[PDB]
Amino acid sequence: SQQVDKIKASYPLFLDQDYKDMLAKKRDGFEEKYPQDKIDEVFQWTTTKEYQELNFQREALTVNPAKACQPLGAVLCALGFEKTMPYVHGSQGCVAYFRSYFNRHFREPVSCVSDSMTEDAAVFGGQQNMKDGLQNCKATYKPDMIAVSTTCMAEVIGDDLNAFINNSKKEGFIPDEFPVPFAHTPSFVGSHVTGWDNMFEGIARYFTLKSMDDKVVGSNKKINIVPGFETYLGNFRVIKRMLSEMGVGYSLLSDPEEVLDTPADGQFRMYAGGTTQEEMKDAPNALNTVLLQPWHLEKTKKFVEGTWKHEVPKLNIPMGLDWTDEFLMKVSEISGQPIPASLTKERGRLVDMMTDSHTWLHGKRFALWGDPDFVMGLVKFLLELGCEPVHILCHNGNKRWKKAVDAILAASPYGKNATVYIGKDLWHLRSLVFTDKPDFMIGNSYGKFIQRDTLHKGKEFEVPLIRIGFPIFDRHHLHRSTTLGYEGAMQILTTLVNSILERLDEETRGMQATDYNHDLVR
Amino acid sequence: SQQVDKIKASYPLFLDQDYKDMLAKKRDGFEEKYPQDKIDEVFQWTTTKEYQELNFQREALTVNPAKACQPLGAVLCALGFEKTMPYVHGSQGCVAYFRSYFNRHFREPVSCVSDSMTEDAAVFGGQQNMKDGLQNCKATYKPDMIAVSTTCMAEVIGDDLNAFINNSKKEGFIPDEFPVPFAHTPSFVGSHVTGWDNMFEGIARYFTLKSMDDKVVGSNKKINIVPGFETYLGNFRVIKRMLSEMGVGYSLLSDPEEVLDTPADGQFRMYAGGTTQEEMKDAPNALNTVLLQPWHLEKTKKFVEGTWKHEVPKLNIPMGLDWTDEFLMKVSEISGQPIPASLTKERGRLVDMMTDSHTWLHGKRFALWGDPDFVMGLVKFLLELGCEPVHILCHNGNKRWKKAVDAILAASPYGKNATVYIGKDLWHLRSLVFTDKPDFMIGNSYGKFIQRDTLHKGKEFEVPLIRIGFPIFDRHHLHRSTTLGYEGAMQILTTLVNSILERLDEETRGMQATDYNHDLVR
Amino acid sequence: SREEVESLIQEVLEVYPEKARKDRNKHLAVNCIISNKKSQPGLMTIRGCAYAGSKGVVWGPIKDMIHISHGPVGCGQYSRAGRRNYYIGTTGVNAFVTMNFTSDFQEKDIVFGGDKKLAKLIDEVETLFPLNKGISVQSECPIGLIGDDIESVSKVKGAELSKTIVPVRCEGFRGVSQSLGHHIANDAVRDWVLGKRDEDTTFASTPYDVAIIGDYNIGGDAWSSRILLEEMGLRCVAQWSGDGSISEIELTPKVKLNLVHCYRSMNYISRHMEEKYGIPWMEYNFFGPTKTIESLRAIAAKFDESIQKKCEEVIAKYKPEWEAVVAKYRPRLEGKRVMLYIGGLRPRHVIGAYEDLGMEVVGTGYEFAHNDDYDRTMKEMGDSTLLYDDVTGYEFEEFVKRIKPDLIGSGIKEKFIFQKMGIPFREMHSWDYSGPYHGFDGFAIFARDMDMTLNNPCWKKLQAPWE
Amino acid sequence: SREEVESLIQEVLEVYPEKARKDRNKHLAVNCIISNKKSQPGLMTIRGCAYAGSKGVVWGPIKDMIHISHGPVGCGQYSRAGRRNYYIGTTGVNAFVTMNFTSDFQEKDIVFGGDKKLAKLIDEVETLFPLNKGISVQSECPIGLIGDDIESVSKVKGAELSKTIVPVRCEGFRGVSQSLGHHIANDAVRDWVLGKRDEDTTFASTPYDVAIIGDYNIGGDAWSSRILLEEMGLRCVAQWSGDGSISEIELTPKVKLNLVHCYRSMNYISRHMEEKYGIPWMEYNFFGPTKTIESLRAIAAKFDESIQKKCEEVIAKYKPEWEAVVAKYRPRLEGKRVMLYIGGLRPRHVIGAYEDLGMEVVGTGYEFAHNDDYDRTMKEMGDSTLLYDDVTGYEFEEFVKRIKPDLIGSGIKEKFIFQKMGIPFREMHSWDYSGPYHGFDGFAIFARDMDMTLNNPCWKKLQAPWEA
Ligand code: CFM
Ligand code: CFM
Ligand code: CLF
Ligand code: CLF
Ligand SMILES: [Ca+2]
Ligand SMILES: [Ca+2]
Repeated sequence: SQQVDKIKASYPLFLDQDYKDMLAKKRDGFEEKYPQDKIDEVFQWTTTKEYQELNFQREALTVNPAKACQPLGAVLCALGFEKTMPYVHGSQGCVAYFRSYFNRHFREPVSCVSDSMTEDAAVFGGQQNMKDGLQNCKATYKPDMIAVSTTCMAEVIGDDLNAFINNSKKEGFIPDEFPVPFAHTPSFVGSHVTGWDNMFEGIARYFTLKSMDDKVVGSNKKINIVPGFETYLGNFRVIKRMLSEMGVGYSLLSDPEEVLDTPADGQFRMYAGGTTQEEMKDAPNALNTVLLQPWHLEKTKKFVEGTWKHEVPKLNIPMGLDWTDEFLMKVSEISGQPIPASLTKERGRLVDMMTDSHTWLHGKRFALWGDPDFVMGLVKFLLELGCEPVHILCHNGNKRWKKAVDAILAASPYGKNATVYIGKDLWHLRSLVFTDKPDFMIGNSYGKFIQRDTLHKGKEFEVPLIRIGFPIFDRHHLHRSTTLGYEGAMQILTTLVNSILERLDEETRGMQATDYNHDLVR
Repeated sequence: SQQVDKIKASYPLFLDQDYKDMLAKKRDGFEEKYPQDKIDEVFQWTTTKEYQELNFQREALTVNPAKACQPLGAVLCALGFEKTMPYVHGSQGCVAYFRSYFNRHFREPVSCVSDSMTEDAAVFGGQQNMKDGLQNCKATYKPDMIAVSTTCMAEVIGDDLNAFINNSKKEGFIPDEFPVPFAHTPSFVGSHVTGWDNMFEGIARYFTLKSMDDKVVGSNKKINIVPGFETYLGNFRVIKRMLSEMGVGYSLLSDPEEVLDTPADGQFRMYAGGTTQEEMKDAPNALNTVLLQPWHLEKTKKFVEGTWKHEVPKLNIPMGLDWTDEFLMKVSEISGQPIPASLTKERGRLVDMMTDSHTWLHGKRFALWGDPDFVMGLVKFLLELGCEPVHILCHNGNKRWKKAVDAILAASPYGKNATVYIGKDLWHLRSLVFTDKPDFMIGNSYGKFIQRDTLHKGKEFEVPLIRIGFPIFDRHHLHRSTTLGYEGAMQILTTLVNSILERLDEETRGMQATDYNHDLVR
Repeated sequence: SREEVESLIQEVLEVYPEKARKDRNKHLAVNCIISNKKSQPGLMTIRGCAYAGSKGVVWGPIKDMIHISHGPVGCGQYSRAGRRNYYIGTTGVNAFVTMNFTSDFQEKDIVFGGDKKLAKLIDEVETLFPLNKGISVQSECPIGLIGDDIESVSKVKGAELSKTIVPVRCEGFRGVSQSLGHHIANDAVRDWVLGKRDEDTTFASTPYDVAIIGDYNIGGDAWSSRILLEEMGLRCVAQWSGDGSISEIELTPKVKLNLVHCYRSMNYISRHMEEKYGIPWMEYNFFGPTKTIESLRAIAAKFDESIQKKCEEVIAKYKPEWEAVVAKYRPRLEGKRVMLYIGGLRPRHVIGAYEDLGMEVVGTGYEFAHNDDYDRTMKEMGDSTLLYDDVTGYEFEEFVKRIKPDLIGSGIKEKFIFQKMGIPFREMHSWDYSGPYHGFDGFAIFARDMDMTLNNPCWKKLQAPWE
Repeated sequence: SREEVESLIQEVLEVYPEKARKDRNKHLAVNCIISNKKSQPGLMTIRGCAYAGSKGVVWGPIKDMIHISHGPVGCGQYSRAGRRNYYIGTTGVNAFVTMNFTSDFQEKDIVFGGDKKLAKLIDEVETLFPLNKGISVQSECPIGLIGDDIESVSKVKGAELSKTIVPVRCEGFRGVSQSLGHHIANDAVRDWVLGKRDEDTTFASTPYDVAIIGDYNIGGDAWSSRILLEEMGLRCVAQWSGDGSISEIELTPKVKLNLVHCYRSMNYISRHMEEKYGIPWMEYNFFGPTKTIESLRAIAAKFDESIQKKCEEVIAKYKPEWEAVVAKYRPRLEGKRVMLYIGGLRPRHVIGAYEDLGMEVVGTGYEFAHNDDYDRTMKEMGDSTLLYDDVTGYEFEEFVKRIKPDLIGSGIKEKFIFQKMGIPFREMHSWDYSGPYHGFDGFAIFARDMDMTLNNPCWKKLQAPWEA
């Protein structure tokens, strides 16, 4: 029943006695449910070190992964160029999923097309799909460029994207000069980040390779910045802000921050901002190219060095105090621009926040996950804060990365309790936060189910989630935040000290019980 | 007992058995405590409508006030001028307290002196104190200006600030031309915001009342901005940001944002930034003066209008969508500057966030408090978000203000269940959240004691506090936030939606009980 | 209306290359339409794949079984907890619905086949999740293309472990949308689960046993349906898929009537239980008071005198409640016009709920419906309202710009487009994280939600005071 | 040593005008010093007022009474929940420490007096807070200046309601610091509370009844002290102020010995209890292992052979624990130098605790100490170290620039100055929201806190690498 002035949604409606009875009748009468005591027994068993031993021996089963597939990244790369349509050659189900996954994180339109390969194409190839697909998209959606990617179907049947695009130009489906860069992005090799790298390499090769004979490294006097898979608007924005502050000429190659944040003013804008084709053509003429997230940009590095002849600096992701410092000094070096007074002040205001908050941050234990570059920067910054990154998980990380992070850990007293896990997933991490309980997890929204599991063992075992990463679906607008630069470090510090203090206030809110320590001032 | 590897601070140390025992004995023997059942009975009585009616009949006792005294405001006003030392003429206890209160909110040094009037000065006046005080302060701390306010001892014994400063100049303790503005600031009249108003009108008068003959209203083609008592660094910052990107020439009069945020770089800077004496002297030449917090800048309005002959625009505090629009357009009008495309976009990005988050914000009930301009702007934005400002308390609000706000409420279906309370305090508000339970309180850190009380009555009666206001002592670095403009609106909207969703996730984190609605996507 | 809608359709189609123009022309009609054909490449269809229809919608809701997204990591990651098919359970112990189990195919599995890997992970699932009551392997695109035989592995391992292991070949390249996935999934239930209790005389049936077919419990929708039928004396032996257990499915052959809400996704299995067990099925609608009342009436008429009277009691009980709902909200929603675009049922099924609030549906369409769904739709819409099958992004945007509906109801990929154009949008798949919308209790939440969004203050503020 | 420090003192003093220079020279010494005199105007004293000493420190901790900050709104507001004097209770019904009760004077109360308003609010306190055990009215600056008589209001209304109402004349203009507030507060206890049980024979005293005088339970400090005393066999009948109840204070007339932790605030009422009741009092220290050991033994010595065995039991019973703490933390803190500046006890009382972790206190001083406290300090401080009474802002900054200490221990108005200078700072009044620091359990926390801050990674980061 409903009372029309206090209508109840599913929670708390189904807590009403009649619903509670009906659901009890349903299980007892028809579900043949395992008895609660057996359930409790198995739940306690899944928190043990024994379950953990067995869990970590898995070879074939993956449960709750912390990565997605290559074309998801390829679409995000494509979206950063001026008026281009991401196009994924293969089965359409994939595009409906890529679009929805980013729609949920940015709360924005995400435009992308498929060329709907069906059963028949699986036997005869998808050539006609490319032909009609390109023509239809160019006519209906009017992009200045189409960036072609691939689904696993089109990968397994081995469709030569290059031949098909050339044959579509040959047959007059799209004009010969229309930009159609491509990349093969197989979901069974690496992850979403690899798709971003493959796609960017594809686009850079397309505007540059057969034009190198007139490019003079340095004549436009700019530095190129390649962001990598990036899902925080504040990160694209802070890198541009810092370089403009230094008077440094730059080219942010693949910049989606306008299309991922259009105004609600009475009209929908399908395309907005982005890197222009002219910037991509001129990008050899830059002094150098900096890769903001180098561990998933290896193919782009090989291409920028090998063909553009740029000596890509050995820079880590500009996350935390030290690595934002190194970034700024290398930019200074390359451009001959001095690091301005404003950035020196900003650096010191971050250092000031560190001195003010260090007592609550000291020795706090964290479990965390995400993409390789994001994770290593968060590890670095946690060590700088005097915290312990005890469980560092990166499902899609590789052996050399793992070595680089264990090195960073070995260089600090605060790394002594930490272990790096590559190829492991969130059900693996679930074990680790029960058997070697940290204080908090820093992760994406899938972490909420691990927090729910720890709370079921009991309040003293609950490990709270701090949502930093991708995807964040159960909170609004956190995609606007920053994790890079001194700005991003200020935001992360504030979020960590205040998660600690909120949790401390929840534990000391017991009247006459724990509220002796429920301090007004902290 | 302590484990050297796992040391327990107060919480959880005193939960250990031997301490639990030890405190039990201490109570029962010596404390002669009322029995727990009586305690519980009285507690349920304080949650009732019966108790509320008696509580609201208080004429003489104030319990948990939501205002501070005049000189605190004058000190904050004074710290906004270039190399100025705040000086409170009267007893030193007050200065120790003013400095500590701001130290705790800003986590920064707060420099202010006293001339240390004692019992002796109560019978003979504080002239010698002012003489030696000014001289000593000027030589020791080397300010370019000393801005004088008063404590209640000096007010009650009636020391003539003007004569005392004039006799210090006459008697040679300070140079005849050393800047010493003053303002009398009685703690028994109004509140801290009144203290800021008085101090600002004093410094304004000091620099302009004589020089009026060469002043041409409009000749320097700038607009003056008077901020009022402001404790969010982001607010000073966003006003400057918006006016600069609009190309509007302006003069922020009393600007503390550098002294309240110096870098930790090895040096302590006593003074930093601030409005120059030159700006205060040139200020009559501005086109007009905009008062950002009009309801506590009455004396300043009368002086800016009556002596500088500026037609002060009737603008409300720029909080919420409509009042930031009205602000930018009035500024456009006076400056002849168009509102740039970047600010139009930002408005639209805020409206976009409103459309994405409206289903969670709709009809959410809030109890709220703070200073008059802050509270009406928060009310206005809550109504624009489709939320209901059910309990609006402003201890230092006045009858004309309560009318203005009731008129804002009257113009919205969302204002229908809201009541404004002036002259009421937080123990009054404690009853209102018991008898007419809202979903959240938006308030400063004193609200944590109300949340602990509602929680004690039961989990389903707990009203969570959302920290927005002054002072915030139990969280770190929230003084860096913004509440004004589109930027401030974006931050408040994100804090509200997300506090709603964090509350929903803790309520649906019950395994097989409530977690049917513990959705990944919200 | 009339030829304005007709000229609008040819106006929009003018942008297409001729092949696309000729095809799309057959998929747009004025209330005559061809459906369940392939999508034209590159036109931004809103459709999903057969995996979405099998794993995402039919098997995924089954509470106590583990479902393996077999193939690469993408498919099962993007579908993880995306549909709100609610359930009561201890997740990770006896219930597993929000978890993502996958075989995470890497290149060696593509080159040499994942059947060996499938057998290994079935053992791993058995050590680590001992309270699971069955497994289903949902094939992603590579599995068929690669030539794996998940059936052999399912029989062998099922045999060995005495475990119900269902092979489902729902690879995304099959069919033209998630519709064929429903059919593959129904046939996999048929072949591997539904027959298991055929010799079991042991279930004490009563004359009033019924099963809810095709309600996936979005936001609790099946629970607010179940309670009404139960109050009307019927016993629901099974709930198909939403909060469903495998035993409920194996017990569904013993009921007296199959009540079909979602015709499109489950008419296949209903036709089969009719042929094999003699069980009759009937369609019903539980969106809004009018439809819920005539459905309770029609279901009651299928039984004896007592049930007809309990039906009349139930109707009389909720009368004050749904009438207070319409009294508060219909004066707020009266005469407002709605355009809908959803999947295969709700585009026709929610019209009655909107009319109970005085609103009219001026356009509706389906992603993957077939012609028997449109025959059913025409009965519900007004003359001259717009009908669009597998609408392109472009067409929908253009139709909306012309018709200027006061509210649009569709999915997550459409939401933010129309909200930037200033049109009130409500998600009619996930209920915009609100709901249930089924039954009498669901009508109150539906009414509240349509109101809060269509009448929200934010929609007056989309244009700046200076332009 | 000597010449270096004397040169420092004279150099610093040369910024002053002569009157101020002559006075400040008298308050700076190398170990000769004067204390408890007025602060020179305009020089940014760190001191507070007599109200802070009475409401903030002595009365405010007493949990079951309501303490009225009588006068304008400022004072009570800035002191609400600022001091972490911990208590067990249901706040707002039976306990009231974190609340701010005030008569909020407006102009009509200054011009006509607030005595009728005090009477009306005592009635209201009685309506809305029935389970309160007494009321104290802490006068702020205006009450005495305007000629009010809060004593008549207290005994009239107190008589009228059978409730203890204590009038306290701790107006901020009285004295030169928080110090006189302690004394005014000690006399207010003596005159309106301490004599109430004088005709009562109902309390069964034992040869081992004791009371802790002057432990305000900052962060639980009294609780970590008490436990050790009762594990030694003694019975603590009262805790003065920290988690204090009025009945505990009324029962203090029956104890055998008064254990004075804070001499400066409590000595006044102790000397009185000795004169009027023969109860002896002794001073002790419960900061660091050495001092707590020395203290438990001194207290036990004054009882007999059983308690002396139990004292030696307790000492063995914690020797594992504190020895583990020094083993862990002393190598990390060895030879690091601390400069301190706190109120009137802690500047000398924590020296040994620092030394137990091998640190040297190279400077210490007090806000409001008197010469007898400095007598006590010179025994604890090293030869040639720096002493400063009522240091000015300027002086403390300049002393730190030249002494270059490795850690500074002082208050909240000093904290952020020295952190910007790159020097580790710990708050030695609020314990930087950590603690207890008393007893052996307190020693553990103290040791962890000094190390986490002195050895924090952030101190290596104050200089930007491009400005190296
Ligand atoms: S889009 Fe139902 S035929 Fe199917 S997931 Fe939605 S309109 Fe589906 S009613 Fe259902 S619960 Fe659905 S809402 Fe038939 S199940 S493939 Mo997207
Ligand atoms: S500054 Fe104690 S004489 Fe008094 S509040 Fe601190 S050094 Fe006081 S030990 Fe104590 S609890 Fe104190 S820390 Fe005597 S009580 S007026 Mo500021
Ligand atoms: S149509 Fe459907 S969702 Fe597409 S893949 Fe095929 S079954 Fe699956 Fe999968 S992993 Fe990624 S999302 Fe694709 S490219 Fe392969
Ligand atoms: S020395 Fe001490 S703190 Fe000062 S006033 Fe006097 S008792 Fe009090 Fe009070 S209200 Fe404000 S803070 Fe003062 S100006 Fe009056
Ligand atoms: Ca959006
Ligand atoms: Ca600071």
